[PDB]
Amino acid sequence: QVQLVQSGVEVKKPGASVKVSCKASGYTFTNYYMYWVRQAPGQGLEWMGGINPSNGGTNFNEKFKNRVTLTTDSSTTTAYMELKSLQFDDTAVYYCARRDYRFDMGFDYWGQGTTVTVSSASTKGPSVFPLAPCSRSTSESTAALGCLVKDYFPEPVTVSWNSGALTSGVHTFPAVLQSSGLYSLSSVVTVPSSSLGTKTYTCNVDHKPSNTKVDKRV
Amino acid sequence: EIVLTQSPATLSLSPGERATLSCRASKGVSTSGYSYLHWYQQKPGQAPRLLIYLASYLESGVPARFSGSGSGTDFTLTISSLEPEDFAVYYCQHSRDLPLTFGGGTKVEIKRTVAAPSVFIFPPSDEQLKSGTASVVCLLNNFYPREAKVQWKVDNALQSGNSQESVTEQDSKDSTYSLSSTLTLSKADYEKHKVYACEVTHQGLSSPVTKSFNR
Amino acid sequence: PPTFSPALLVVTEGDNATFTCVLNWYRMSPSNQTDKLAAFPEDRSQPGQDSRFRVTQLPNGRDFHMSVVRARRNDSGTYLCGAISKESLRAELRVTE
Repeated sequence: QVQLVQSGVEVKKPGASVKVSCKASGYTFTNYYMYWVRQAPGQGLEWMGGINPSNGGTNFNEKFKNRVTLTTDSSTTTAYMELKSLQFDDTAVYYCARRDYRFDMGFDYWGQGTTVTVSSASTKGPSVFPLAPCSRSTSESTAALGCLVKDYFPEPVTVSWNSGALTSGVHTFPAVLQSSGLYSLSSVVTVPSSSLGTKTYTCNVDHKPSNTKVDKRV
Repeated sequence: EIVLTQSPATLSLSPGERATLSCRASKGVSTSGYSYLHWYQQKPGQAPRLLIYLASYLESGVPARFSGSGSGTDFTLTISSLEPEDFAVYYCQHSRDLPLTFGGGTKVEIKRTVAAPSVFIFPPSDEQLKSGTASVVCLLNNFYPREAKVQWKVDNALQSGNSQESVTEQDSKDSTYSLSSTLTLSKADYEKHKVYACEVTHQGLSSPVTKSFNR
Repeated sequence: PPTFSPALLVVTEGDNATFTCVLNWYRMSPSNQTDKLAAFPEDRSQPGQDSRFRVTQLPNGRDFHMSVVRARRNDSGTYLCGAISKESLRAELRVTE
């Protein structure tokens, strides 16, 4: 059924090691070579190594030599990727891709991806602050309000507005990583200025890793 | 070692016009009548998807709308009639030698008539300042092209390196961006000034817009 | 289909061995287990490829040379070549000490 499935998300400290798995199913396992590709957040792709499951031979990008171990298991049709002495720039999405062993006809099939995050930060719930204009109302019909979700680790957060009833014209921005190692993002909404004192507007912020849920209103 | 440089970084057309991408290798990736050059399509948040392999050959299941060509060391991915799904990133990769490398990708976007952003400024919230930090948010909503010079500006001296931008992925119905710049100060350094202005420069504006507040 | 000759080849250890068959060169293991050793053209991205297995091309005649250098005793076994763009019949090699 020609589809690879990778292991769960990983959050490691610098100097630690991570072992990602890639389970193949429904093709002749030893009839395809396995390659590992990674991609740092919002960047291009970087090849790490390749493995031949029939005998265990390996290819290596030299940037990871003696830092990466690629292993295979014919019994469970599962390839592994172990990245040791993790660095901060190793934060990326790690893929496994298969390639025909008869000849290279491209990486036809890829796994869903495993996100690995290397940081010295500890899990922390976000602080939420209102985004409201300094002085409400000129006669311009549409005003903008929102919430600032700041100082949390790690990703991700889910922001909804007014218990999810209001979604028209909502922009929750991609989280950015601050100097402290904590992510921060904003949730924006444009509404009628006429229906500002009339209606009530709340963002509800959920960060399940920290188990923190906070309702804030503007 | 071989590097591939896709030219150029970004294109943008309406769901119909011909799309032509380029992949431009440092050295020769063609040998014995075979070019170790493949093309993948990646939409945000998902694994890449191979379309053309070995320069010319098309991967099964992929529409004939895509076509690969070129040889020796010059290659071109050609898309003729686009659909809404087709707008994404496209990478080329070589297998001529080790290590395997990828192009930086080419992002194809939806070109619209230039739209001007609605600018909004946000002061820090009483809740946040007594925690000891002041965060000022400037919001740009619905604007094309993406290039926007967002300058933070505090009491007629220019702020440098204390802000962060964040650009949405193109929204679906409008395919225009939205941006949010956040400036961070210590609350102490924050209350030693008065006017906090966000100067937005954009093509779809005859002149820059300034949104400000007084503390 | 190509010929892949000789139908069986016997050589001494350390002595080269060559057959005459994209073009792939497999050795056959059990239960339909097959592993490619070399290929024309050379496969660069093949993990752990054994350099002693070469597949030079002759001038012409669609002639090819499947050469295994400095043979080992365990190199003896079951070899065939195929063309991809159909197997060719099974030609053998035994290694003597």
